[PDB]
Amino acid sequence: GSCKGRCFELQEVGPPDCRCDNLCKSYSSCCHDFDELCLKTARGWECTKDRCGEVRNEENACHCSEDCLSRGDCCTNYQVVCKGESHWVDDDCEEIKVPECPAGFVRPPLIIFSVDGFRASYMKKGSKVMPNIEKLRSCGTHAPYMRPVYPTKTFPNLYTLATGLYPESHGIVGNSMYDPVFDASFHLRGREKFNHRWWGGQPLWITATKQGVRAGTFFWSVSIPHERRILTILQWLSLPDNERPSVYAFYSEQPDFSGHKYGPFGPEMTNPLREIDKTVGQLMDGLKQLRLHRCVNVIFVGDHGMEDVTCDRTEFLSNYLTNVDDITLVPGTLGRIRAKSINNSKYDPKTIIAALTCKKPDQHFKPYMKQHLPKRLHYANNRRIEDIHLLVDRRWHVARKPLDVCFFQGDHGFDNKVNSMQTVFVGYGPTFKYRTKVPPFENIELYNVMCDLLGLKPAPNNGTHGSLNHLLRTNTFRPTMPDEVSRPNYPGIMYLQSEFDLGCTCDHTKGSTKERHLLYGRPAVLYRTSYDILYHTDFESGYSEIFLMPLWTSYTISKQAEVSSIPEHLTNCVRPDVRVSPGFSQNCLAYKNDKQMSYGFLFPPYLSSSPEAKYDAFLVTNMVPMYPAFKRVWAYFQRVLVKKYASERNGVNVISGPIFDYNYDGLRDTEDEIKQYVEGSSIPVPTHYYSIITSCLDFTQPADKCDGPLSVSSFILPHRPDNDESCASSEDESKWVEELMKMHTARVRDIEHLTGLDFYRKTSRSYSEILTLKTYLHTYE
Ligand SMILES: *[C@@H]1O[C@H](CO)[C@@H](O[C@@H]2O[C@H](CO)[C@@H](O[C@@H]3O[C@H](CO[C@H]4O[C@H](CO[C@H]5O[C@H](CO)[C@@H](O)[C@H](O)[C@@H]5O[C@H]5O[C@H](CO)[C@@H](O)[C@H](O)[C@@H]5O)[C@@H](O)[C@H](O[C@H]5O[C@H](CO)[C@@H](O)[C@H](O)[C@@H]5O[C@H]5O[C@H](CO)[C@@H](O)[C@H](O)[C@@H]5O)[C@@H]4O)[C@@H](O)[C@H](O[C@H]4O[C@H](CO)[C@@H](O)[C@H](O)[C@@H]4O)[C@@H]3O)[C@H](O)[C@H]2NC(C)=O)[C@H](O)[C@H]1NC(C)=O
Ligand SMILES: C[C@H](CCC(=O)NCCS(=O)(=O)O)[C@H]1CC[C@H]2[C@@H]3[C@@H](O)C[C@@H]4C[C@H](O)CC[C@]4(C)[C@H]3CC[C@]12C
Ligand SMILES: [Ca+2]
Ligand code: NA
Ligand code: NA
Ligand SMILES: [Zn+2]
Ligand SMILES: [Zn+2]
Repeated sequence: GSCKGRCFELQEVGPPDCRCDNLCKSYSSCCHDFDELCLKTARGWECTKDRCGEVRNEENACHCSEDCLSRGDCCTNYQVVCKGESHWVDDDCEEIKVPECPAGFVRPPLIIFSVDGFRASYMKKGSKVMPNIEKLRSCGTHAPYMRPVYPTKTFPNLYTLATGLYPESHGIVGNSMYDPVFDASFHLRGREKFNHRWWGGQPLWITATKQGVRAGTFFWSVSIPHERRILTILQWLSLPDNERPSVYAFYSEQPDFSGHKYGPFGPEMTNPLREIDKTVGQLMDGLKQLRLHRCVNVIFVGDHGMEDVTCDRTEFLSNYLTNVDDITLVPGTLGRIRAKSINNSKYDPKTIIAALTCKKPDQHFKPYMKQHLPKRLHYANNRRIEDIHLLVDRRWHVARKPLDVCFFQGDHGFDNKVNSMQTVFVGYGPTFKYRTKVPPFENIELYNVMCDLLGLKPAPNNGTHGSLNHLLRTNTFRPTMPDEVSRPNYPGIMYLQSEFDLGCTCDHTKGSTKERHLLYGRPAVLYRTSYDILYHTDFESGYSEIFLMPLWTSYTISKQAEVSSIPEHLTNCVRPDVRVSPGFSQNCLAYKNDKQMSYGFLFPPYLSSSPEAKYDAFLVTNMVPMYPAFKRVWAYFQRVLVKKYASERNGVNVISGPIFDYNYDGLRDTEDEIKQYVEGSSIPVPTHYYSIITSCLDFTQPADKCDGPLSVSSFILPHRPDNDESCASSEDESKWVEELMKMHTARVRDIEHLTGLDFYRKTSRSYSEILTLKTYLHTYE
């Protein structure tokens, strides 16, 4: 048939009839007259003086006739040129206290305006280059920058924005991927991306449709120019109440292309930024023309930043591996390695990793088995993520061999904490705040916000719902603190010293402990288990009788506190805990028989308040299994760094503990999932150790008497039997441990997922502020 009267229709027609929608050029299914009827270009996209009040001519791309406003198809500048109206950008900021929408609108619409490769620092260029974007920014709600997901590439980030999920969960783990179950590859170029099997989770357009909220088609065939896309959105916004969508999207491919060619700081970046701003200007003028400029919520959001990268900064795997033709490399600003052929039984990942580990002094990438990547990246739990991963230094590439390789000066893809990868967020409209700055946040949080903006219930996702309530004038969501599942026991003196046969040798009480050492209340255990609260002068812990060690150990170290040494006669001291059964305690004979495994302590003897109290630090209930290699890291943290942090931050409260994540899903392991124990024992081996280090944001107040907001940094250290990750680890600990720790920085939330614990349950702060605190990441950038 014809597309007459159905150009860019909001219902995709089945395989009997031809199509007239946004994507009919991509699946080459358009009616023969789609180009003629739906892609008119005559006289361009702007009204001029001589066209004002013209008789309508159906050949024109947009109209300047008296009927155009009623028909909803004026050029965006019609009112400005023909009716003496002002451009939206020339109007003062005026607070939008309530949505001002035409009658019949049931909710404020949401428009998502996405930009590809828009570096946070581009907003520096100001009104001189981007006057419309700068008005949105300063008038609405904005962050200094927004953290994308890893890898910092287009598709993983665009689908993360839409779903609230990590790539490991939504399935778009790269612009390129191989799936070994499908035995097929996915690429930006090609038809494979159109198959539904790749795309998991529930994107916003689906959440909307399932709950009765109609969505505009988010995507366009590339041959449809930007001006037509804006006019079509404006057209859809003029439909009747029963047909009009409530959510829309526009995606710009700029300024990515120019960034790749000229680099992020080229003079050539100005015009692409002007072009995007012009497009924003057309949307805002068009909205104003329709009287929807104080009705619609607009999000201006980037997918990632852009870095200086040239082909002369390329590492080649052929300089490291002898049999480089036996492997397949996903290359560039990250590396992923698998066997070239599945028939090759000789392929060995251990050999590959070893060959790629600390071989050149300036070496500009580092290899990892995926389960050993920093947990903050959340990049492992998907069969499309190859076992071998290369984290590449900012400014560099990795390639397989030299003949694989100047056509570019910019790239992206690196670690999402790198500054050049940070991107933009602006929220403008009745539901966002007025002239408000908010702290940097992660793009995984936006799905929840977009659902709140539309009155939708979010599908289960990786955001923390409530953590961005402070972006909004009005909230449909009020978060609730979860219910504790397991109540603690508080055991007294229940057992004799001589009743222990553990092979170990050595040469209000509640109220005082709790108020000094648990500043923010007891963590809640959100799963079914059996644990005991143990009180001591210097620290408090929740001891698990199932894992035979603390789930958490909590203590406070003032700026005045003194570092002592473990005296030589107590080096091998481990003491039984009379409150805890011998059958629910560790034993020292397990450690003697296990030739690879030693032990450490969660509360450090080095920071004990007296020689008397120090004895509690050696209790069997404060003991945890530690590889000798890891003890170098842990000893340096406890002996040197905790004190240094207390000094710099005016006291710190520390909560430390074990993490078990053998299946690398970022979630607390059950007993069944633990694959390693201290030899011949029931004592499970942690994959990581965490600490959460809290103090007062106002550091002139000490940590234990803080009136206002809190300040937190945390980490999740991998519990490794070597220090191969750290190329400088033969040197003194002062030259490498802290760099290791900063690489493994983490959010409190990451620790909560991995432990099934809920922190900060008793503070003077609102729960919404606390959720914000829990999503914070200290990046060291
Ligand atoms: C980040 O946030 C994520 C989302 O909350 C967390 O990921 C979730 O993790 C849980 C716990 O492991 C996991 O639960 C398992 O689910 C198994 C069933 O798997 C299939 O179905 C689910 C459910 O689909 C529906 O709901 C999801 C939200 O979860 C929604 O996005 C879907 O569109 C769909 O919606 C429809 O239903 C809901 C109601 O149920 C309606 O509300 C809605 O309107 C819709 O009608 C899917 O999510 C699964 O998807 C995975 O697999 C497909 C196919 O391969 C992939 O394409 C997809 O990307 C996704 O892959 C990821 O997860 C799997 C694990 O499922 C990984 O292996 C993979 O590598 C990816 O990471 C499937 O289609 C279920 O069998 C299993 O049950 C068993 O274990 C539990 C105990 O845990 C026991 O209770 C049971 O008795 C069983 O023995 C378990 O329940 C979710 O599947 C998973 N969801 C997603 C989207 O990943 C993630 O943990 C979190 N991360 C962190 C660090 O916090
Ligand atoms: C981003 C992607 C296309 C962008 C692009 O670079 N195109 C290349 C040039 S051209 O061919 O488009 O002209 C969009 C277009 C259609 C979308 C797909 C839809 O059709 C059908 C599916 C809808 C589901 O809710 C999600 C997955 C699903 C498969 C969509 C995934 C995202 C899809 C594939
Ligand atoms: Ca796990
Ligand atoms: Na040992
Ligand atoms: Na090393
Ligand atoms: Zn991009
Ligand atoms: Zn790009």
